[PDB]
Amino acid sequence: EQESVKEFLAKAKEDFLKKWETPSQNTAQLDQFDRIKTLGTGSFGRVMLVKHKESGNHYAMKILDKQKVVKLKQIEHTLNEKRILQAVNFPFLVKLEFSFKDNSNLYMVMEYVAGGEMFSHLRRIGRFSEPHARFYAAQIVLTFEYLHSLDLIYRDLKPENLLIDQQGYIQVTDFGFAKRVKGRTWTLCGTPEYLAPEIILSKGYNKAVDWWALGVLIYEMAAGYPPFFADQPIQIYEKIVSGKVRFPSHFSSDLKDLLRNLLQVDLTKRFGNLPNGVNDIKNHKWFATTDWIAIYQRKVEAPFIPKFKGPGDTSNADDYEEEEIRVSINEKCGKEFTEF
Amino acid sequence: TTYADFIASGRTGRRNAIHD
Ligand SMILES: Nc1ncnc2c1ncn2[C@@H]1O[C@H](COP(=O)(O)OP(=O)(O)O)[C@@H](O)[C@H]1O
Repeated sequence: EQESVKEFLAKAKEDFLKKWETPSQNTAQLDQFDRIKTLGTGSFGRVMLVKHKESGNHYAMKILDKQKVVKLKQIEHTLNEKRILQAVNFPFLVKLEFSFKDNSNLYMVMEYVAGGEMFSHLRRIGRFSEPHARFYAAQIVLTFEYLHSLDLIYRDLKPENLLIDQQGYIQVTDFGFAKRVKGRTWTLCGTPEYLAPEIILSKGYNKAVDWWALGVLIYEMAAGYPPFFADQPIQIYEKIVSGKVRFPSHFSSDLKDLLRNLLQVDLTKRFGNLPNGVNDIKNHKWFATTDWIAIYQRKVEAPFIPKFKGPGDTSNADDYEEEEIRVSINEKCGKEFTEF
Repeated sequence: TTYADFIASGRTGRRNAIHD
């Protein structure tokens, strides 16, 4: 019975691996697209909603300036993003439709999800009911079990990176810091409020930090605010290490117990790491109502169904200065991204 | 109230990953 899931990952790891050892590469070109708007603009990031020319399909094209990625020492990570991204496949994993590059940029043509960054919707609602926090949570539990099975580590779990597709389910994005390792790593990456203590103290860490961020995420969904916060990141890091949590009057004694384990400084006791595995999470009382297979198939009534105004410029979001994307007449950083 | 203190702060908008 549970051999289904035991026999599922196998099939998926084989599927994953084959793609990870023989990456897909340069599978479309800029000109085969028409830029529609700029959905964001980062220090090196950038997401320009586009429409595929030959088919009228819309994609969220992510554009990374080559020279910046390097300056920010994000080469390995940027390559980690593409490589892991073209191999994985999961219901809650935004699909990278196309990839390619030119003289000045690297392009990752992501699937466009017209639902709504869970952030805005969360800050708008204030906080999600436990039942609802559970709904999204569950999907994360599963998506990690998928990722982790492939020796993958997300490292950037937070509402922001969670999109709510039209059916009301989640699609994870932003794999900038995802990496495939079996030992333990050391880079300092993630978002202040979601960093496990072993990252802050830079001890060296594993997939355990992902189960920590879940706690933080679950807590921030149910509370309405992160379990650890302040003005400057230096402080955040402090509140975290001291490791003392306080729950809201309205938290079920069941949420707190679960959260008391996810947000656990002690690696030998925290859920997700221990021998029994993801079942100390999956089998917790707070997840009693949850039917794990119901969700994978997505046969569950979503709590919130975004009023999406169809494909493209539905409505709202926010406007940025439509910066042109230039392609130098010279190739920039050839050897570096050769495998991109 | 913890909620207001949160709201009063500046880390209530879209947060940026660290890696400068
Ligand atoms: N595949 C996608 N479909 C729809 N919207 C997306 C997609 N990818 C990114 N976005 C939107 O574009 C924005 C890009 O801004 P950005 O700061 O780069 O996000 P982040 O750095 O958190 O990954 C996101 O906040 C989100 O609203």
